[PDB]
Amino acid sequence: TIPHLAIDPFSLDFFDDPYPDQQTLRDAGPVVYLDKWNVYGVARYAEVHAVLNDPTTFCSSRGVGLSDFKKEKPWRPPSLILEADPPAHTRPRAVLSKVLSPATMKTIRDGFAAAADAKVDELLQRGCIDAIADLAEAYPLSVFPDAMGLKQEGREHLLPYAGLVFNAFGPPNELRQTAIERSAPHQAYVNEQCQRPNLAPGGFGACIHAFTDTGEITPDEAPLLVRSLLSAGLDTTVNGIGAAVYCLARFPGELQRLRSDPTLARNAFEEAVRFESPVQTFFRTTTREVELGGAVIGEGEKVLMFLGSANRDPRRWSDPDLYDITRKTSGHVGFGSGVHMCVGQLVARLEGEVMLSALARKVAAIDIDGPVKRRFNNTLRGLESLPVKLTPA
Ligand code: HEM
Ligand SMILES: CC(=O)Cc1ccc(C(=O)O)cc1
Ligand SMILES: [Cl-]
Repeated sequence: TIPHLAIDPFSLDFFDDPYPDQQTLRDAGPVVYLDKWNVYGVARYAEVHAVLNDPTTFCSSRGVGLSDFKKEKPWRPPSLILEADPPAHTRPRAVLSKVLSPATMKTIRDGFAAAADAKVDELLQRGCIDAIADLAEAYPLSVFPDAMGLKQEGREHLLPYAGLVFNAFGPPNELRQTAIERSAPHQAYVNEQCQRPNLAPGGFGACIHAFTDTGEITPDEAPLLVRSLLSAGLDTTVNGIGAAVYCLARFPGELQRLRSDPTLARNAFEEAVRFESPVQTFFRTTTREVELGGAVIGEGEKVLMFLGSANRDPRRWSDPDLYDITRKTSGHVGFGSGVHMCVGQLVARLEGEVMLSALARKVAAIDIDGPVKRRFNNTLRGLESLPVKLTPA
């Protein structure tokens, strides 16, 4: 009753061009079985959204990667928010929610916007730059580590650690084994920076520790919550901003609409999140026998959600393969959905908005003028190099 497919969603060929395989995954049925990894898969919007909003059946406490925490030991201590279910998830979620709250955005916006405007002006003086190294990575590195309150020493470990984190959600393929092997130096740095003495007062890290006074988290939980932000707060925005620039480079008509109305910056970034879905997939584990799309899934089964496929499902989106900065993007699952929806989504959107604002006001054209190279990761979709020429407005 359930179609069995041999597609490896974590193969380089899949990363290189996943859209044909994603349609095959959607059209095969509402629920598929991937024989390559012995997991169930859902690629349509309806089922993906349903699974995300059914946390008591499709839990996260057994890991959101392929590995089942009930069967294998996690490569690192489990995340207190991402890899937990209610009610354990609730209070740590509230702390991060308050640390990264709307009120908090008010304190960082001006600095974040200034850094974006300055970076775009700097890149315009160069002309031909790498939109990844010089923009997608440079800007987040210039604002987020400081917003966390991190020291200068050791920041070179931040992106390597993130790449490891997101590769480790995948199956035990070469990408994951290479990332976990000899990762101790990255882990030692991050875990050290998670301790209260190493976080500058006023930053996200210190603010997390400050919440230990309230009873919402204990002092020994605060380092693991800081670890969450250090795991998810940087690499995500790199591929998010990189996706937006990549879209603007490929759709000149949409860059021109953005130029004509810079207030579309925020929704231009949101559409890029839908269009590219920098976070491609996550797993859930069934806590009981459950019927999904006419298929009966047993207990303790892994279920792979194709967030990117769901964001391009023609059953839900008109012209899903078109970048449209005025699209009504509400309902896309690029940030998740339900109790686990991205708690850092205001930080991501703030970075994306202010960078696209800067481009909208300062740049007239973005032309790809060099070899484009894709960056392969079991969970993240993004580019390794994006040579572009920036024409000043
Ligand atoms: C474009 C940028 C980003 C994207 C596309 C993204 C995507 C996501 C997604 C899809 C989830 C759901 C995970 C799941 O359902 O298992 C999630 C959760 C989470 N994200 Fe984001 N994220 C981004 C940026 C950030 C930032 C900037 C931060 C922190 C500063 C962050 C921190 C977190 C945390 C802590 C969670 C766990 C939430 C929970 O389990 O309740 N992310 N993110
Ligand atoms: C896209 C994204 O943020 C996924 C993610 C979320 C939380 C954590 C964590 O360490 O708690 C790690 C990864
Ligand atoms: Cl770690």
